[PDB]
Amino acid sequence: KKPHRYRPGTVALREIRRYQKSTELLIRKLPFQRLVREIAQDFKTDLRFQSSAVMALQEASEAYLVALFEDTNLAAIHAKRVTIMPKDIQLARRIRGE
Amino acid sequence: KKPHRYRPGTVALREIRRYQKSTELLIRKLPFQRLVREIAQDFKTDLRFQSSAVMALQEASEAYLVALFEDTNLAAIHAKRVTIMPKDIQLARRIRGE
Amino acid sequence: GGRCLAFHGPLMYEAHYQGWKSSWDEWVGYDRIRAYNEENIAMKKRLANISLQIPIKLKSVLVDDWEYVTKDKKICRLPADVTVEMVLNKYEHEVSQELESPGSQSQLSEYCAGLKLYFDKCLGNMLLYRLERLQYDELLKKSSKDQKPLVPIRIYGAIHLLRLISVLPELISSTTMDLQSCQLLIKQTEDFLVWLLMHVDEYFNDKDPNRSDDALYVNTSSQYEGVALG
Amino acid sequence: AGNAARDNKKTRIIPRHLQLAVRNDEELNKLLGRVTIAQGGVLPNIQSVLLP
Amino acid sequence: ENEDFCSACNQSGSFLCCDTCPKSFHFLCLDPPIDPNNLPKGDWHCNECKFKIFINNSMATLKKIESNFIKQNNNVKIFAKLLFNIDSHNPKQFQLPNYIKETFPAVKTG
Amino acid sequence: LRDNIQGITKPAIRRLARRGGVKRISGLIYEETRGVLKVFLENVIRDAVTYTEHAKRKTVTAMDVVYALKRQGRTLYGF
Amino acid sequence: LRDNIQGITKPAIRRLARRGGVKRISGLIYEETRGVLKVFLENVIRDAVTYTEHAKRKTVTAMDVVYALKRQGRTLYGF
DNA sequence: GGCGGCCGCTCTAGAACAGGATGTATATATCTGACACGTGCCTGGAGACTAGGGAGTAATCCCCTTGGCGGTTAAAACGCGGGGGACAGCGCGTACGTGCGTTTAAGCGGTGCTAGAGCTGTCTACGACCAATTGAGCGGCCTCGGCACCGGGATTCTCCAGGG
DNA sequence: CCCTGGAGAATCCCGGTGCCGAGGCCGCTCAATTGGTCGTAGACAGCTCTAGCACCGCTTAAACGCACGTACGCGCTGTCCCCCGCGTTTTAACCGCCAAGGGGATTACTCCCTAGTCTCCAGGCACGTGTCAGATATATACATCCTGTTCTAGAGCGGCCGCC
Repeated sequence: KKPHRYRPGTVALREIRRYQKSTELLIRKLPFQRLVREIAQDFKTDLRFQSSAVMALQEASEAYLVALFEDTNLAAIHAKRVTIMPKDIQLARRIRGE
Repeated sequence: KKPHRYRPGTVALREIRRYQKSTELLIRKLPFQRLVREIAQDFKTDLRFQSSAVMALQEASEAYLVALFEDTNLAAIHAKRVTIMPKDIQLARRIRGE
Repeated sequence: GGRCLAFHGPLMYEAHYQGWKSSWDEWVGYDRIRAYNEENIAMKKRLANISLQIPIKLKSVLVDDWEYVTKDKKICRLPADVTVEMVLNKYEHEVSQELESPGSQSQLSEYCAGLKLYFDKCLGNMLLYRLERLQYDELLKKSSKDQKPLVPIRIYGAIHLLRLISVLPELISSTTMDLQSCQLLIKQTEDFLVWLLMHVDEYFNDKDPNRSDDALYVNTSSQYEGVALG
Repeated sequence: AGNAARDNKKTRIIPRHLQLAVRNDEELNKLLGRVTIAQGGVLPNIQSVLLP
Repeated sequence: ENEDFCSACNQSGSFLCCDTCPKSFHFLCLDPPIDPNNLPKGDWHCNECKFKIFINNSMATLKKIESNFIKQNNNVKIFAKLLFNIDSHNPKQFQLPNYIKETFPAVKTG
Repeated sequence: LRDNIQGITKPAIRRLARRGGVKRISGLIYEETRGVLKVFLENVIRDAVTYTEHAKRKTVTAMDVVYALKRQGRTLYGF
Repeated sequence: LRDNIQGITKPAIRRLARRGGVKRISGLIYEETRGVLKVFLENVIRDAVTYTEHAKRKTVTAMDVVYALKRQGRTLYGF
């Protein structure tokens, strides 16, 4: 036979429409939870984090990365491109002052 | 007989070095002062501004426009471009949240 | 179990086709062989098997048309003694009786009819400034009250044909056309332009309508201005 | 938010609808521009050059 | 979408607009001249609106209808392409061509 | 007072971009930044108008200009 | 705890880009996004660490995270 | 009798149209899990009272920004010459889109326990407030000196022309 | 086409003025400093109990990795129309100087509701529970995208015909 063989980019907008209308959390909780502990280990060895405390940190980081990805994305069309680059991210942080 | 005929860009770079090391304000006071009264007359009539009040407003306006111009400049070289464009300014405002 | 087991030409079936979607499988029992995976999937599927010129007097005619329409406020006289059908008929008979007859009459009449219906269907779509739109409107309603289909050919002047000739490069460049037909149309256009050149005295007579009844132009009134540019 | 709830056939207010209501309003968007909303997502908008 | 520029004569006045078209027209700058006292009811659509979302582009899409149109209309093919392009074009006022502006430098567009 | 947005002249915008390190400036840039400056001025002055009306004052002081810029994260030093 | 910056996996970064409307995702953006996320987390958590020590508490609560995000202009609703 | 022009025949193919494909939009069945109503309090604000103190208002005053001019040299603007670059276009490519095999940990549910934040007393120094006092910050004046201004001179990095 | 010598003009270091803003001085006065005195927030000691840390089973959707190819990133060419450098003639900018009259800043008389309580009670909060909209699930069903087949211009080619 012959598979359907979706063209490169068609599934990209399909994932764009799905994640822009559903509010599920894309990052898994446990990998983000353990990353918080190793970051906070450099500031305080004997430290604990609540279940809702890690919950509050994750959505703030998720929305910040998505907003950064939004500024990263429209920089490509400004640069006559469709692919995000690390120099586009450094463009976004410098303009935003971060 | 032959004129000097400076190529474009070198005097522009020279004007960059002369004005970045300068202190004085580029925009004249009287054109900027009359623009302030015209804008304020649409909000409240019979309104006066002090000489230091216009002086404080003018310094902040130049620094805000210069900081926008720096972000416009690095957006151009990000897009493999030398000359700034009006779409670059619209890009800078959206990323900055203004 | 296993790696390749199918009754038909196998594609590494495991008791599942690898590289294919899950809901394409079959689980019936038949005679299944390997044959070294149909001899390496049959040798890997058998080893992948436009410029137009106008004379300066005529351009002067268009620009003073523009002056009379927009600045001097003068619109064209509808009951003119000369209509575009008479212009094209005089063109066709004059150039038929001037030269010989080698077969040019066929495409001559073809161009005449094509220009006739083009002027019929292009009077109010490229031409006709906003000032004369209500002129066209009152022509249509005065013909609709008479139960007669109104044609621009019988009543309009050749100045609007000159306008169509002037905007002909824009319409030609905006359409996909053959090269030979375009050059033939250009040659016929230039022939019509030199015909208008030699008959320039008796066709576009410069007259002021402020003191004459017939000047192929009439003047705008106050209510005309108020309903046109209001 | 109640108007946005009727857009997706919902009769209960969900934080997705609250984020949709805030960002849709032009005045509310720049007022809460520095405000993060949890379980709200972003507006489902696609650039013109992205569509094939 | 609606506009307040009326891109048929670049002037102002009484405007009408289409639902799916962002171009505005006056009551006089149209192929059918219509008065506000007897304006048609329902939706109003332009000529290329009738050519884009309506017949010859939705059903019986413009595959080769120009050539069979030429065959039907008794071989006016040196003008039949312009007759076809008449339908796929919005009505507008006459505007002077660009190459007439260059030969007379004394006149400038207002 | 009319047509006061033209007070910000074309080389004045060019001089501002020379301070920003801009190599070349497009001709459509000047019209764009005039609207940007007008939008920025329409927010600080309006905020300073509320500051002036709150103090029962008829003239906008430089103190109110600083507070108008401070609340938007654009604090000015030296008044 | 070591090797935890790789917890933000390749599809996890891709899913974040899909929420932001990104059509094409480069292979070099995963290291860049991890560094930006680590930099952003090193400021919010450290600010929340100072809030935790001042409150005489040895466990970080969600209330201090809101306070840490509020002072940087990134206030979170819903805690 | 040979050759250019004209028209029919045939290969190529641009792109609309129909069918298969896979991930979602709906059509119930049913769980389900917080949602809001009811109840029982119970803790915080409202009627009412005591006293007072900082602004509204009036007056003064002095101050300071606007209007309104000549002047003149800095420069905006118009226009000519021209110059290098944004974008249309084409080609190379590799690297990231898509598809799944395969491993691998996220998460649900469960168990145990201590790390520790509220909670309740308890006792204890601490800062607002009241007499009492007091000492250099600041308005302003005398002095003074660092660099704007004006030129003079100069090295110093840049462009145009000649040679290989 | 690239490397190197000479010179036009913007730029940098330096001698001399002096001048107008900065540094130090005169009081003194209003905010900074000293001592006592309590209501009161806070540190400290013991209880606890509800949520987090650590490990287990599995299972399954999430994730690492390899094969293939076409949308797109990047390298290279032209160009022309868009923008810079400079001559020229206006043009408004600011210091020079002058009134001025609304208006910022300061002082006092007086007035009302907010500082501070007593009491309570009707709205507000914790708890218990029937309940009503959302999610799981699957056949059915949209729904647009990709791909296979096709329908007639477009161009190339060859046969036929008139002319020298």
